[PDB]
Amino acid sequence: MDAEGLALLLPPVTLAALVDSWLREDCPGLNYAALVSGAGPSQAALWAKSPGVLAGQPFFDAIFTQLNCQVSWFLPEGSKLVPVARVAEVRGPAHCLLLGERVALNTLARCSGIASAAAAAVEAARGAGWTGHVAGTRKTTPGFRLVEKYGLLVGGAASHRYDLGGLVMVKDNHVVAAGGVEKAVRAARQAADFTLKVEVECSSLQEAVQAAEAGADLVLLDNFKPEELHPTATVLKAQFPSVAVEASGGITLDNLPQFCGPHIDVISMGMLTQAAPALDFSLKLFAKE
Amino acid sequence: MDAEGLALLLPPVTLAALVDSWLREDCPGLNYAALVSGAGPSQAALWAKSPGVLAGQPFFDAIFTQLNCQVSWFLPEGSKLVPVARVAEVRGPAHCLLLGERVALNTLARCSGIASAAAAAVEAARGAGWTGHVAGTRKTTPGFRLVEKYGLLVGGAAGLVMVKDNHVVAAGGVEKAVRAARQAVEVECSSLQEAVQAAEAGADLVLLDNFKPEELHPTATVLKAQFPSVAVEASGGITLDNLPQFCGPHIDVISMGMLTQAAPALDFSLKLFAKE
Amino acid sequence: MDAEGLALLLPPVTLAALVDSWLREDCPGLNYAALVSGAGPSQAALWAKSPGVLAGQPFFDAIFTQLNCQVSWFLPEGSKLVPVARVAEVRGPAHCLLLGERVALNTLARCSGIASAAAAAVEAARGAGWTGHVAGTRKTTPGFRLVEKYGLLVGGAASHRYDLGGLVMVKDNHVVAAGGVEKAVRAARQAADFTLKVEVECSSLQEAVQAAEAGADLVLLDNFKPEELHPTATVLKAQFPSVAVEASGGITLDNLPQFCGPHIDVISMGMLTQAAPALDFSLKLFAKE
Amino acid sequence: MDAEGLALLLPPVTLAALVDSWLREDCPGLNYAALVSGAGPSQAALWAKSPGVLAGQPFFDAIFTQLNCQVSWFLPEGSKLVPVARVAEVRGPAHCLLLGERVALNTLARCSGIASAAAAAVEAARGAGWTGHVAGTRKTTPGFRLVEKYGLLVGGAASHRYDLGGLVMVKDNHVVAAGGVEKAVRAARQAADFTLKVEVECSSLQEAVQAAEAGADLVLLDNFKPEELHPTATVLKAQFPSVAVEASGGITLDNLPQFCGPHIDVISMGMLTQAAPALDFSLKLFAKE
Amino acid sequence: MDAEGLALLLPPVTLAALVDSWLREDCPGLNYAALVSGAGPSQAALWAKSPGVLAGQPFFDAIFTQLNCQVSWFLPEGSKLVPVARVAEVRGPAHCLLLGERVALNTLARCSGIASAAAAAVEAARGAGWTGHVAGTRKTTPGFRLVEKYGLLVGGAALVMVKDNHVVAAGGVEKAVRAARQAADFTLKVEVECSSLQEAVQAAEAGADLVLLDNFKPEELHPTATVLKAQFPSVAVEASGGITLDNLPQFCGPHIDVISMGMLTQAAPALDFSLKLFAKE
Amino acid sequence: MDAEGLALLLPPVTLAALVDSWLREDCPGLNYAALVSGAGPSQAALWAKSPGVLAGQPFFDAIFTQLNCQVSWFLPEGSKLVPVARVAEVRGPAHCLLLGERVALNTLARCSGIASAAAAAVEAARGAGWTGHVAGTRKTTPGFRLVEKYGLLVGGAASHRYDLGGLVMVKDNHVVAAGGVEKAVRAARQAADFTLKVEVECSSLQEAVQAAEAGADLVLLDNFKPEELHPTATVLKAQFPSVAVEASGGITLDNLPQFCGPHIDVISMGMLTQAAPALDFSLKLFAKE
Repeated sequence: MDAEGLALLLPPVTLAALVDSWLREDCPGLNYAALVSGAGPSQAALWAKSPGVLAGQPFFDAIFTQLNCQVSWFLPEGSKLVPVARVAEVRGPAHCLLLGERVALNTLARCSGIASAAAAAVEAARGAGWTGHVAGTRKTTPGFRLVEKYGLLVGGAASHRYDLGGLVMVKDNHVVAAGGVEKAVRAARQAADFTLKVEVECSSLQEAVQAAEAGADLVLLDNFKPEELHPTATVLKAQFPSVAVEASGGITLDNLPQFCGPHIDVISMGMLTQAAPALDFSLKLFAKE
Repeated sequence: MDAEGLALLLPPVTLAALVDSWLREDCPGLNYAALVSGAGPSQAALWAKSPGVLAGQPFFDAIFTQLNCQVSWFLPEGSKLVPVARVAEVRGPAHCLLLGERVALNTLARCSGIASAAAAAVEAARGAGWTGHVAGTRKTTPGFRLVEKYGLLVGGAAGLVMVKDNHVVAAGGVEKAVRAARQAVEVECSSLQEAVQAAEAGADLVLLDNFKPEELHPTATVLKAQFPSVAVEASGGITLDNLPQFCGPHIDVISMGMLTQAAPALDFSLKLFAKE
Repeated sequence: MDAEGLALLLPPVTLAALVDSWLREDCPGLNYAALVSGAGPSQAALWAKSPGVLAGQPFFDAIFTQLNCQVSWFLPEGSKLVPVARVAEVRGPAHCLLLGERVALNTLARCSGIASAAAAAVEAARGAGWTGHVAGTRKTTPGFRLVEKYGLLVGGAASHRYDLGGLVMVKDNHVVAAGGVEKAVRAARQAADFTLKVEVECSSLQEAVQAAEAGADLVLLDNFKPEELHPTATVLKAQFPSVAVEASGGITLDNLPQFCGPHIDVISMGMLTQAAPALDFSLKLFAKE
Repeated sequence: MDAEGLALLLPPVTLAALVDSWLREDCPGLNYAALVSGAGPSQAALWAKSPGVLAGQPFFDAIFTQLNCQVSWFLPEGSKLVPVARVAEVRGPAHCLLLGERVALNTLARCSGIASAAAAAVEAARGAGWTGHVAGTRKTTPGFRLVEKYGLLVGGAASHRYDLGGLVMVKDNHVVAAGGVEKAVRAARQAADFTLKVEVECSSLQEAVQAAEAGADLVLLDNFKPEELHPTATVLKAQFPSVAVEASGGITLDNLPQFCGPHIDVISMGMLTQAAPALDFSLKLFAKE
Repeated sequence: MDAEGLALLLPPVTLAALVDSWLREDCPGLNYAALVSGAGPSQAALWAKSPGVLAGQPFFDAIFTQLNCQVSWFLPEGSKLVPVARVAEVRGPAHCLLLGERVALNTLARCSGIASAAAAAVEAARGAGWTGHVAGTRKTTPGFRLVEKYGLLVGGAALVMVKDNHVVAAGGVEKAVRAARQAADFTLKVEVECSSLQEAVQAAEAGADLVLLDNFKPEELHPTATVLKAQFPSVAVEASGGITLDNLPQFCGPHIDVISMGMLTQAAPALDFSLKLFAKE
Repeated sequence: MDAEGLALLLPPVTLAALVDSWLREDCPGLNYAALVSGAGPSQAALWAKSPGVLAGQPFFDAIFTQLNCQVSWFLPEGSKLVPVARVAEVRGPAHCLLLGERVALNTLARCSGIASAAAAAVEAARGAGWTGHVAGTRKTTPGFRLVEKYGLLVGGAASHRYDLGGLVMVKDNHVVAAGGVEKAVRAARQAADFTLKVEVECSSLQEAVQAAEAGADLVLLDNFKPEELHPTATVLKAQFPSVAVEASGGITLDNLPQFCGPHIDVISMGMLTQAAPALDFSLKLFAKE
């Protein structure tokens, strides 16, 4: 919960190995920019030039540690950013400093952007007194999910149980191939041999209702209109009481009030990751000394 | 250059290693959802719900190929997409189709989204009467460059070693630095004197960063009059809105950051439609 | 649950990568024995010389497929093996068959041995009238996790709330790090508001009660003797019906009925993976000219 | 032979990549446990709750060194383990200690179980006055051979010719493929212009003699009963005194004295790796911060 | 051209990953040789027993650093070696020292044998008055590109290339280069292999920066390029194929700008090095 | 022996991984060259422009089999090549065929040059009435070791003595680390309970006689002039043991006959892999129907 203790969430080995691949991706051969740089001791200042939330310090750190550079932060992880802010200093050999600059900035930029979009969107949820949770989707970038998931958590959103946990989602496609929703749900509880929580993706009011009577614990109301969403939700908590309702599909920071309803527990926003602009950063080398 | 023959731009072996990496990332553990759906033959339709350019077919196929699934495309690669269009059909064992579903869609969503974004950058520069080429930057998602650069290519967007303004500060002076790269270029700048100096001891290109449109053409003018051999690039704060203001009589390339940093993904989905 | 339908659980790409690394581990140099054997087409019989459950056909297949060989099974995945049974036939070039013999047999032997031990434990507990569930532990051979999980499943063992990823496991060591159970459970609940499955591992009746009071959804009773376990479960279910009681530590196939009890939900057995002797299989050719 | 220089056998870079992959397998995603425990400096005690031999210090060390943790040993590698013995201390940040607990414990359990089984068998053949040597087999767990070979050696089992120097192993499948042992052994020697060591697996006294008259250097007497094993080895040693006699198949620690004999050189026991119970070890924190 | 800052060309993380697979390749199983030697602190001397250019220091250092050993270099990267020269000292446990020997000596041998041959050819072409660059090719050992590309660089050697087979597969020397600029967008340069002047003027017409004239004989090669550098001035012309240390003067000419030789990587003897333990603890 | 069936020695999964890494190294980024050629069914012919021995078909095939192309060979593996020779043709999509050109040619060139140099050295030493064997060494290119060791075998040099000869090598760096050849040879023997051959590497006549007195089976005479080698070798007969003599050190084709002597049993030439010029091959497209 506390934004700063969350650095402890990232597993050191797979994070080291994930930063290793990125470094390899970007310089596959001889680095001629080093020959201009020299290997003289140097320093750079990291300027944040965008409003938002700051997230991604552990990835930033690990990248420069791999190049045996050191980094000193003046804002914590989760600080509000007010443009043109000194956030950090980086020290090490010039050529290693400039090797790690792209990857590092690029990583911080998008991580912060997704924390920033997430923060905005939870401030919109409390704005309309809504007392459910804002969540992300699995609509992440192949190869980059550790970073994006961390951003959502920093900016206050939540990883869906999809990998924050494990709930056996049934998508319509599951429903289609299983032969209807009832079949797919006992096949969903066939496997897990305990009080499981099963969730169904539902595109229409009829689908939602069959799913609940089939005994699902969450109903996902996908790509509904606010007009038809709340009537659908109200019935399904007159159906069963423990059935949570989740809303995804076409939800944006502006029109999110329209989805915050008396009768929705969760809102998943695909744009937290698919549409979030990257925060603007730059690493300007200050002195050589 | 064919709207649809650039799928050949990808080396097959590196593609399968990239795909394989993505798939093991997604489902390390056992796949219980496979039991829900079973292994019966199946088909799904790829639907495009956004406007834009289509991009990333080769990654899409390599995913499903690695899973023993075949793919029929109904549009060329790089064709335009007007919403709720049927883009393709994917066939194979139900559980293998669902296994590839999100890596494929998330991949195709971001590739198209960048290509879409490039296309708008070149169409506004084409329409605002300007010669040259619109390029991307290196502001890419780590571990995802191959996808993102292919996406620029398909969208119509645009050597030696580049020298940003930190190699200059590190090597001491622009005059000493240009040398330093040539001893074995796009020098960066924040002033006019620095852009004139940039071409010395033999330099070949320039890149102006975070300049107002009004302040750049008097810089730009004096370079065809310095040594006409060097091109001039504009960079920084170029967006879809403010694109014509940065096009100039003496601006050869315009590389923007927001075609990859601020380019929303396109809405796709994949529905199964008949199952036996 | 349907035993041939269990093959569907192995993710194909990581199954292929796993098989590939085994073969590389086993023959990285020059294969001189191929000179003795030639490449002529051949056929071999798989013989089961041990009693138990057959488990591991998907690994066996994959191994021989990367060697361009073909397997026909006579028993389905999950069968009871009655010693000296002709279980399968393997067709391909002589040298490719012998190249896969060792990794294939060692894989099949170790998986089946785990399924044989699990099936015997599921039925020992069945036989005593216990409606709880036998599960396996996380005490697995590093690198062989996927095979060993699959073996448990073919034999009837269960899968835990973990792996599914919807459970924070606070062990004794976490308690001590956190200052005690009450603080430990609260930090665990604050990992994220919404995935409230906290299991607390406990070594005394008092420790279980505090965990139950602090809001623990499961209680792992560790290394209790049967005459300590049963009273402890009985009072916990008397005062905390919604908490689930899982017992582990010290359980064998011999004493397992002693550990069944009407208030034990899950018995997880380390021996299933840590002392499950491997079954005996062999693979012989029967024509080559 | 002396068990503490045995650690010198492990190649550092291969060992590190092995430990690196095991860790990645065990925690590929976010580590919510860490927030419960924090990152304060801690100390855990390694307890040995089972009788046997203690093998695996190099793997246990490498696991924790990659998590920037330290180990102090109180017992040398190889030393006998008397139940409930305090065998090591591990110092580090709390969450890093618990990140390594499971893999380190599971690795040490297996390696020690195998060394324990080897040592019990080595000693049973020494009390019985046998001049021969007990060995393991290639019947290891895939991807884990490095630990299991090491376990065998610390327990006192011997190396084969596939370990030191070369060997062509003509298994009974190779006899059938070449069509005859004379044809199989002479194909084997064709693998080099220099003197080879060729071992033929034999299932009967007939095949043993045919193997020896064929120029076999070693003879693996697979699965004889002791009534046939001793006349066979007595014949071989008399009339082919240069031939080495190895026995394997169906050997147990109980019947091992029946397979000893003055003309058996080596006894490869498969159970040493497929029916060797892991030792029970635990890692308990004993203060934090 | 820098002299000893060329160590900085090599990207550190790619380097340790590469050295890593070299060590896992050489030592898959158990290390029985360590029981002979032990782990006592010790010290070894690197000997150069061959004349030539010394190249490969970053690889040598990387290999032994991975084994927790230390290296002291007595000669800078790029020196000429005259034999029996004492070039370095390596420090660390006895078993870790010998663990790195075979992959350390092999890498150095190849790297410095290829720098040697680059120097020998750079000199020979210099002795013929020729003022253009001597480059290597891509006929490298597979998996070893980085080490060989660095070797040539230490030795003094040096866009999209349309080989003869892209002329055939496109269907004309002419259409290949314009389908080459097609999606290249002015971003990359175009070089084209040719076996006659017909072909050469075609590719220069169509705006190809460089012409490579493959397997011409020196009579034929020199009037070719004179004629060619005239019609289109800015087209740099390269000759290659069948070029050796000895016949290199016959391939140097007023109008050749680059000479690629495949001997420089496919026929570059390794240098003789050795690593002997001394004055032990 | 039979060079045609030594393809059997190559393990298929290791071959495939090796070939993948080379393909990865050769095409790191986009292949714009592929746009010029296209993906139409075409074919090329493989031209041996150089004389020698043909070796390396399995790596050639494997490369093009990874790329979805097929190879028909007109000469068997191991055949003396006469230049102006058409050796094979290859069919596939154009861009794929040209994607495999470079790596296939470089590999076949280097393998065949190593084999050609080995065949030369074997024939030359037969021509001098010498009956020892020519062998290669482990001076092999890292990452390429398999191809070089194979080529050696194809051309008739032993590359596998330390894989198959029951042989263990005691370098003179061991002798020094162990302090005297007396204990180097004793430690080398300690590791095995079976008799093994020990080869000691000597730089002088003193070192040689001490190694034979120590019990060495082979003595490697390293870097002797021919002038000092053969007196040294004749003298060791003083031992008269089945003590073999091996010569090594700068033995090239141009000086090999001077090292052939009646008291030299093995000659190992590092230049067969360090200084073996590569054969000239080209792969030219002809028709595109």
